[PDB]
Amino acid sequence: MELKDDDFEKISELGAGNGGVVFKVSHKPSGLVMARKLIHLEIKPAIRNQIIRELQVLHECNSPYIVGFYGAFYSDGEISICMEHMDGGSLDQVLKKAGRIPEQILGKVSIAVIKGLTYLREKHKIMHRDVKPSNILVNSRGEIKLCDFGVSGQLIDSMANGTRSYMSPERLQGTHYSVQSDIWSMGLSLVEMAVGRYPIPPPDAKELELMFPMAIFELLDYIVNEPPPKLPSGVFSLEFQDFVNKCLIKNPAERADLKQLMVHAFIKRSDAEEVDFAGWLCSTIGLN
Amino acid sequence: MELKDDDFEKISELGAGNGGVVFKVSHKPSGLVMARKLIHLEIKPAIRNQIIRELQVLHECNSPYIVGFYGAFYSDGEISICMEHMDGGSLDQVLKKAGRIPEQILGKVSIAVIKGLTYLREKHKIMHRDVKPSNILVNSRGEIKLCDFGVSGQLIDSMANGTRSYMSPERLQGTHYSVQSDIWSMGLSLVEMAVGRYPIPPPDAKELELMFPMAIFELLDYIVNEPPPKLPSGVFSLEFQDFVNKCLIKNPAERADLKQLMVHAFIKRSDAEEVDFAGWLCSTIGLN
Ligand SMILES: Nc1ncnc2c1ncn2[C@@H]1O[C@H](COP(=O)(O)OP(=O)(O)OP(=O)(O)O)[C@@H](O)[C@H]1O
Ligand SMILES: Nc1ncnc2c1ncn2[C@@H]1O[C@H](COP(=O)(O)OP(=O)(O)OP(=O)(O)O)[C@@H](O)[C@H]1O
Ligand SMILES: O=C(NOCCO)c1cc(COCCO)c(F)c(F)c1Nc1ccc(I)cc1F
Ligand SMILES: O=C(NOCCO)c1cc(COCCO)c(F)c(F)c1Nc1ccc(I)cc1F
Ligand SMILES: [Mg+2]
Ligand SMILES: [Mg+2]
Repeated sequence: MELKDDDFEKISELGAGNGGVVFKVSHKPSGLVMARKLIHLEIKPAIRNQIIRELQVLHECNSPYIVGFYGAFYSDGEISICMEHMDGGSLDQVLKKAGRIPEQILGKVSIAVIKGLTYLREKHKIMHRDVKPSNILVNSRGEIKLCDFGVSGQLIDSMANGTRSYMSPERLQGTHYSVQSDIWSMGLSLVEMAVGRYPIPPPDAKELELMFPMAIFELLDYIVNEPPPKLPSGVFSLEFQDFVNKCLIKNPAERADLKQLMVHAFIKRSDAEEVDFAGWLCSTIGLN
Repeated sequence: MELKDDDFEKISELGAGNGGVVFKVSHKPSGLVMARKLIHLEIKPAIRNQIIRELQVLHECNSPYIVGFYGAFYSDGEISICMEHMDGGSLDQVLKKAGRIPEQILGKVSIAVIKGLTYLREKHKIMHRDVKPSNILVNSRGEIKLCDFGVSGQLIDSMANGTRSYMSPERLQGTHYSVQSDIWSMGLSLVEMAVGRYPIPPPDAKELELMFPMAIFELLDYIVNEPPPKLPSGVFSLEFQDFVNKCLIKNPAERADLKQLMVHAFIKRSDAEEVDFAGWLCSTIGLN
């Protein structure tokens, strides 16, 4: 059935970021609990209609590694995107509660990200464009899924316009970037989650012992002109270290792609491992 | 009297930016039309109360060059700042309608900015921190006034977190910036308004004849490492050119301060000039 503004009842606020709020809502005709994202854009009616039209391809984005979509519509000054409610929230929220995410859990995260990115590329011919811990959602069933990807060319354009960045060196410097940019973001996101803080500027000797704000030109100059961040040695396996190293190669053509990462030792190893992600999640965030 | 959420009725939406919406509202007990800015922050109750408390100093910020303040309060997830409604809107909106602002009008703009900044420094011991055309508001009485300055230390902190920047080279590179940073922003804002587009990267020969998007590392690298932008010669007086040159000196200690700019030839000249700013405004934006 068609979604409209009327038919929704607000339960609570799940969070907000830059240009969006997301509510936990009841869709009253169906009884279904959803996450309803509201994007406020001051744009002409014809552009707004193209955006809505282009979000309908989300009905066709069906994957265990992609957040379910129910519908998208416009109502007073706001574009609504209605999606599956993910009761574990995002990986940035889980990281705050966890302090630090176990390497084994990050093995399952990595698999799901690579698989979601692969699905988007293979089946929809698109890059994600916004990989970072807050765009990876989890639930009490142990599901790990991507949201907030570039499905709509016009919405990409209209959104265009930090104390931290997940954008690749090539994307920071110009228009010459593509699917490889997403690999860098994934790599950086994994280092942050492994280590328990945004990893740029690198943890010094003292910080590493103790666990185991930058101006924005300073930060972006670092990303482009300094060597990429790196997992600590000792605390993480050489497979994981090599995995994030291959994600964080500055030249995007020598950086590993999804095809290579899918057969990387670390993935093979994680693929094999018996991990109770669902139980880990619930304990750390207090679901059950 | 005290302002509360109840007592307000929404008339229309004046605009929105990064972290705020502003509505044209009727305060029903008084009959007064106001601009009510809503800032949504996910912050603990004790911080939120410090913010509200620190915004009360706006009751004490009374100046012909500062947007009037009526009150600030918190209600469901939102900090409200209620201010004087400026029926001419901001200088970014007027620039869109005008294409380009006459040098004589920019003389009056400059005077009002310098005087507002001086008032804030002299009487309140604060820097503005966010000078740019959208934070300079105008009205049909010919008034030009500053809003959106750093009155609250805690709100500054809580807000911390572009395809364009008005931030000085020193502020882009670190913590070593202060009131001089505002002078750079003013200078850059005046060049944008004079010329009719954000002036970085400089207009080439062909663009200048014809009137008379950058990656964000590219843009900020330009601001820090390349020579400052400059007014075209020919179309603008040497006084104006020298004025913006003195604002846009990269070293903030040799950059002119407010004291010097107040006695700069351009100001003396503009101070003397008979300009119908109110009539110019209304014609260009269609008020009367
Ligand atoms: N489908 C969902 N289910 C559960 N929680 C969600 C869902 N979508 C979003 N959220 C929560 O809402 C928050 C805000 O989402 P939003 O995408 O607007 O901002 P963001 O992604 O954190 O950051 P930014 O806007 O800066 O990119 C997310 O951090 C996430 O915690
Ligand atoms: N007191 C006011 N009277 C009339 N219009 C206003 C007033 N305050 C704000 N506005 C309008 O509301 C718009 C949005 O304000 P806001 O400060 O939220 O964003 P901004 O200043 O444009 O940009 P940003 O948030 O990116 O700094 C402004 O451009 C201005 O046009
Ligand atoms: O919301 C989005 N970004 O979040 C920024 C805080 O609003 C978003 C952005 C774009 C365009 O920008 C692409 C990145 O440059 C887009 F096309 C979307 F479809 C988006 N949303 C979205 C996508 C898939 C699902 I399943 C659920 C969603 F909500
Ligand atoms: O709103 C503000 N910024 O705008 C960004 C879109 O929300 C704003 C920000 C700060 C803190 O940040 C300082 C700059 O770094 C502050 F202290 C304010 F009082 C603000 N508002 C404000 C100030 C004076 C008047 I008169 C009316 C106002 F609305
Ligand atoms: Mg998001
Ligand atoms: Mg503003």
